[PDB]
Amino acid sequence: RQEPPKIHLDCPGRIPDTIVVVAGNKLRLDVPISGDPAPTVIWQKAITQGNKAPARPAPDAPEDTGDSDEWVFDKKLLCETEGRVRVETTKDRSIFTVEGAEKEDEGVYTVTVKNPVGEDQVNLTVKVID
Repeated sequence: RQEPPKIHLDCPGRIPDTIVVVAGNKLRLDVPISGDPAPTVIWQKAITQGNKAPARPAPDAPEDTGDSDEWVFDKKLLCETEGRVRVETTKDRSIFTVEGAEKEDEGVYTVTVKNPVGEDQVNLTVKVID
């Protein structure tokens, strides 16, 4: 009995989902969203490797090491550490402010907004500068 959730703000409906930091610096990200009063914007991460349905991308065997991820095995439940990353949802929007977004955080992310009326999704681009 509220408003339909959506990745929109007041008109252009364009959430600047872009978290950037200078490698080990205090970064703050603010993005307005729909939903009322407070929706559920979960900040998800994306490594664009190869999953979900099938796909026929371009054959570009890129030589590399392939060791950016790790063996988390179970599900990482401890997200916000004591002083590593702080992600909280404001009263009517999502905020991504982390003071340690290193190369391990760089890559791509997919934030999802949900509520009792509906749900939406979007991609967040990250970039750690030195």
